[PDB]
Amino acid sequence: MKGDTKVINYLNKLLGNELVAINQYFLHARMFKNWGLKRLNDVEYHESIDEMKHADRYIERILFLEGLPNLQDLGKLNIGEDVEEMLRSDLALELDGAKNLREAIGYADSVHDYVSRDMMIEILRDEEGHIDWLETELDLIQKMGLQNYLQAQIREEG
Amino acid sequence: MKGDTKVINYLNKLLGNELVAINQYFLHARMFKNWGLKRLNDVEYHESIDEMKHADRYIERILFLEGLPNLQDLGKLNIGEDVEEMLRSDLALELDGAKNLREAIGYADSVHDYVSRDMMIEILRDEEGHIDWLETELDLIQKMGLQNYLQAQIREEG
Amino acid sequence: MKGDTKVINYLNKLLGNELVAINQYFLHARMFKNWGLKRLNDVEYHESIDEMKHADRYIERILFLEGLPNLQDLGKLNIGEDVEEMLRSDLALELDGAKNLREAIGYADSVHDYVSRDMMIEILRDEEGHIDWLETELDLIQKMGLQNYLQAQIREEG
Amino acid sequence: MKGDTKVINYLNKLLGNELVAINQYFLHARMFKNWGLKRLNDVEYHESIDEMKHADRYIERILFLEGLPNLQDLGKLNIGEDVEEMLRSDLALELDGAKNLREAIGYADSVHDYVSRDMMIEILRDEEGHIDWLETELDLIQKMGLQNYLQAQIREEG
Amino acid sequence: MKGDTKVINYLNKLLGNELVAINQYFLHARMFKNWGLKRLNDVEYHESIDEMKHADRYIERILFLEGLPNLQDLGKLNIGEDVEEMLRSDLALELDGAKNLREAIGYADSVHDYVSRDMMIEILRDEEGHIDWLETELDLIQKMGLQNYLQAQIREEG
Amino acid sequence: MKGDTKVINYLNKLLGNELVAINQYFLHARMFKNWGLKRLNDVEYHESIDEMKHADRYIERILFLEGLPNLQDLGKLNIGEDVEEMLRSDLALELDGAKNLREAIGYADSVHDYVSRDMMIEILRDEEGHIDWLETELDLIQKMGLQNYLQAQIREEG
Amino acid sequence: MKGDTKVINYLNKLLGNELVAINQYFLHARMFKNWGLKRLNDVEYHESIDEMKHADRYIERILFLEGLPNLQDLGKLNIGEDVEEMLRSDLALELDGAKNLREAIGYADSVHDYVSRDMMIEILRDEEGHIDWLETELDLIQKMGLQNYLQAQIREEG
Ligand code: HEM
Ligand code: HEM
Ligand code: HEM
Ligand SMILES: [Fe+2]
Ligand SMILES: [Fe+2]
Ligand SMILES: [Fe+2]
Ligand SMILES: [Fe+2]
Ligand SMILES: [Fe+2]
Ligand SMILES: [Fe+2]
Ligand SMILES: [Fe+2]
Ligand SMILES: [Zn+2]
Ligand SMILES: [Zn+2]
Ligand SMILES: [Zn+2]
Ligand SMILES: [Zn+2]
Ligand SMILES: [Zn+2]
Ligand SMILES: [Zn+2]
Ligand SMILES: [Zn+2]
Ligand SMILES: [Zn+2]
Ligand SMILES: [Zn+2]
Ligand SMILES: [Zn+2]
Ligand SMILES: [Zn+2]
Ligand SMILES: [Zn+2]
Ligand SMILES: [Zn+2]
Ligand SMILES: [Zn+2]
Repeated sequence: MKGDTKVINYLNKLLGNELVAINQYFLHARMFKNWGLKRLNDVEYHESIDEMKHADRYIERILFLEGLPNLQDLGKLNIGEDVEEMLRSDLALELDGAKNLREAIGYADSVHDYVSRDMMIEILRDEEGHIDWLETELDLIQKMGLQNYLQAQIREEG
Repeated sequence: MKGDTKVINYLNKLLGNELVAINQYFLHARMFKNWGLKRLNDVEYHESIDEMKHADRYIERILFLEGLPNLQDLGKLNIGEDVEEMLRSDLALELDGAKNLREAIGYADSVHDYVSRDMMIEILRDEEGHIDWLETELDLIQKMGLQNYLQAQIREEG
Repeated sequence: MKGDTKVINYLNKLLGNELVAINQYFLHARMFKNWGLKRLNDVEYHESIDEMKHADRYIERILFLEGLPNLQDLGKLNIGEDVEEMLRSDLALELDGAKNLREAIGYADSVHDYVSRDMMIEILRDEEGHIDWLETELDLIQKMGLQNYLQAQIREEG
Repeated sequence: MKGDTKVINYLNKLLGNELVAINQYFLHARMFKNWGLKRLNDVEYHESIDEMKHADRYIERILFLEGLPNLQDLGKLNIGEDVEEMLRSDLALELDGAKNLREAIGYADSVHDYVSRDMMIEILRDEEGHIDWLETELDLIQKMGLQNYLQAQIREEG
Repeated sequence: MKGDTKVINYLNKLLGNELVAINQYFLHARMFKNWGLKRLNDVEYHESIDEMKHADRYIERILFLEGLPNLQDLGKLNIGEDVEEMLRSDLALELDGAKNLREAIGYADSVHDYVSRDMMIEILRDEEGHIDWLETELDLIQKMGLQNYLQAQIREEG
Repeated sequence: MKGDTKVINYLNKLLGNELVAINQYFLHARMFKNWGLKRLNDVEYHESIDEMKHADRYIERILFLEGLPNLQDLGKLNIGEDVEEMLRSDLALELDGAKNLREAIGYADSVHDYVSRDMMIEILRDEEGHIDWLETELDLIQKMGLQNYLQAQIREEG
Repeated sequence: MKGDTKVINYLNKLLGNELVAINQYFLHARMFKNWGLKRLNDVEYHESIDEMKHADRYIERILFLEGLPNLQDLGKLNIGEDVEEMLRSDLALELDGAKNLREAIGYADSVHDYVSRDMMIEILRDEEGHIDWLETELDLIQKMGLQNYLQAQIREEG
């Protein structure tokens, strides 16, 4: 079913955000794993799978709407070298992606693509969950201090 | 444990090959799925997961060896517009990647990184399985003709 | 709870679309069944049940909003005499119904009937699934040819 | 128990036939497997195991009768390069072996080796089953055409 | 995937070794079985199945590499007439085959056929297990004497 | 089967490394256990069992190759008096042993003892896992501080 | 709890006996295993594990009593080249160790270390079980002769 061209472009831009997050979350996860921070590996890996699910939804939607998913262009990763820096980088990325989502959702409505909109609202709800987790962890670092925060990451949560 | 620098560079190059294959296999899978070619979606999606597992092994190995995994640079995807063209593109990509693997495996041996070598031989064995599947499908297209080949893809295999 | 009058009129128009689709899908299903095209019977019958579920939702919603569901007026069926013609007819009907849905969803929003809107977005998501299935089948007919396509319909899919 | 010398010679000749069939069926099976013709691999591999069971019976019988099983001499394989050619080659081989079996069974009777005869009649019954399968497949190739025949081989039968 | 020609020749030579061992182990097994030496039948039959598995791996590998498996040429069997002689003959054969394996493994490495090499190292590991079993049995014959050794073979081991 | 003499000498040297590690890991484990550091006892004890498994493989391999395993000579233990010192000592020992392994693996290849090589590559893979664990723990001590690190050891991990 | 210094020295001497027995029993076990003497491997390996358990008890006791377990010094192994010689060597070693145990048990009593004594009496009871097994086997060799004795070792006991 031929979709609106600018909806497809938005879907590809949002797909691009997901592709960056997939990689950045996955590297961050395995860095934490390497450092023995088991709990942070489990969550960040899970965040990565979440983004893969989001990318898959975009790809299938773009294809249904008869567009060409773009998996060739990869935006900038900002990896970071310590726990706080990497968590903040994930947060900045989530925030920019949520901004793009809000723009796309408004636009899909105005051209009556209510199912692309509905999909995107579900994804944004997931993103705000990701934002909440990052914000909470970053605040915990400050509240209990880094040494205590790191000790709390060495065992996986049941 | 500080690894050999050129082994790490090879691991990053091989990781780069996997990142291209992950995306190309995943798009191809969902294109087939869109077209109703259920069987080709299932296999290509599975090939994609295989490459993700390979990428994960590289990332963890690079990190152990104290290098920086590179997930920022993404080589060229060659998507293709019809079944044969997309299968051939996956094959060309596999063949180039197997070539790089052979070079890396020889080099790891000469610097005594026998566990990076061992990991890479396991991965190459998987790649040759991927090559075999692609070659077989492409030959089946020619042998039974495209119409019959397409009809054989519409139901998933048990 | 007294609903908006024009929302009720939209709900009745959309109900009318569903009543046409229920009958056209059901006849098409049993035509396919008669012809031994088991797989097409199963899917079209299922599409028919889907439309019945949609009609039921409209009826219950209209009644809640204190309107009179209209099951008396039945729009034009376009049955068709061969597989392709009947599938295209179902597609044209789905496309017109999706158009009406988009109009109604926009209008419900402007009068703040957010639950009629929410119901209608769910239904449209189902309709786009129906559209996708029809488009895919029609493309498969062209790609594998009619004889092969027909052979692929004689056994039901597990 | 000292057997008749010419019965032992017949048993060794029949053993020789089985050794050829074991190898030819096994190669043919893996050629089909390589080509993605899963169904033909399964049946030909099974035919190969059948011949191994036949060879085992001959070996044990020759030994009981106090002869020397001959596994050293291997007659001519005729492999063939395409499906029809390889199936016909298996058929020609089965037909020659059935001929030898008929001769041996007649002879065993005339020297009162009724248990060698009984074993050989069971084996011939199996061989005629193998002949029937080959003849049927070859006729199916002609009836549905090679392209359709090949498409029908790509999935294993439950 | 077109393999190296000399690797294919090595694979065919190694296949040839396996074909000899399959037959020699299988005859030896049924000779032992005839003699009531149940335990030696079970192990030698098992060794025979092992060699069949090895031959199958070679055949599939040669075919993947686009060569022609050679099951036509059968090297010399050395059957032997008593337990010690037959066990020694199996040992001499294993030793020659291990020698050929070592040569082939070195060569596959030098042309970067690391998966043929990997397969062959697995097979050699199995062969050294076969060598160990033969050497052990032969030493047991000398240590406990032949009469005691034979008595120990008449019941199968749980 | 008579092995290469220098391979046997390497196997005995590597066995010697394992015998040192068995004892040093086992004492370290029970020191941690005494101190109430349950988690460190469990892992170090497990590392000790791993080394015992490695020693067993060497012993069995040396014996197969017809050499004399040397369990008489025991190299220097470096026990250490506090957690960090003992973990570093285990690390230094692992690193020297990995060095010896790399040398032996290269040599086994050059004399075509591919199964001793294969065994040793498996063992080295295990050793690099041991190295990774030690490095990670030592870095955790510095990152969270010793007091927090010690508190994290008092309960065993599920 | 600060133990008596001479008790700790006795515990270390007894530990030293156990470390010799662990190694000698383990090598003897794998020599028997190599020779196909399955039953002797199972028992000697088990005796080895028993000594490991004894060593562990000493180590934990020494540490509790605030001494330094000595795993660095390893007394003389006497391996032996044939079954009888190796069994006698294990026996001589057990006998010397039982002698040391008797001395230590008497001394622990005189300084009121009744729990070290109690532990040591349990260990001595185990040692006398080991002595009994060795004496019995050695007498069986003489009674049934070596050839019969060896034949009786080739299958493991249920
Ligand atoms: C590029 C770096 C990536 C890495 C390292 C990676 C890694 C992984 C791993 C380890 C898994 C678990 C395998 C399993 O399902 O059992 C997984 C699952 C999955 N991946 Fe990826 N992936 C990557 C990118 C992608 C991309 C680009 C997509 C496309 C949208 C994708 C889609 C999926 C999906 C749909 C699953 C299955 C989710 C589930 O059911 O658990 N991944 N990935
Ligand atoms: C030529 C003399 C041979 C004899 C007498 C023989 C005999 C047997 C027998 C009795 C079996 C057990 C049947 C079963 O699987 O239940 C067997 C299994 C098998 N044979 Fe043969 N065989 C011979 C040669 C070969 C050859 C040349 C190949 C080709 C590589 C081969 C491949 C196999 C395989 C793959 C199995 C199944 C293994 C398993 O899963 O148990 N055999 N053979
Ligand atoms: C010298 C100091 C040693 C100590 C204190 C020690 C201690 C232990 C203990 C407590 C166990 C657990 C018992 C069980 O299996 O339930 C064990 C297991 C074992 N040990 Fe030792 N051991 C030592 C040396 C050795 C040596 C030199 C070897 C020879 C290679 C060895 C081989 C084994 C094996 C094969 C196991 C069984 C592993 C399993 O399946 O859990 N050990 N050891
Ligand atoms: Fe989630
Ligand atoms: Fe796979
Ligand atoms: Fe449905
Ligand atoms: Fe059969
Ligand atoms: Fe085996
Ligand atoms: Fe481990
Ligand atoms: Fe015991
Ligand atoms: Zn996302
Ligand atoms: Zn997110
Ligand atoms: Zn890969
Ligand atoms: Zn691949
Ligand atoms: Zn509907
Ligand atoms: Zn519909
Ligand atoms: Zn037969
Ligand atoms: Zn047959
Ligand atoms: Zn073999
Ligand atoms: Zn073998
Ligand atoms: Zn080790
Ligand atoms: Zn280690
Ligand atoms: Zn003891
Ligand atoms: Zn003892």
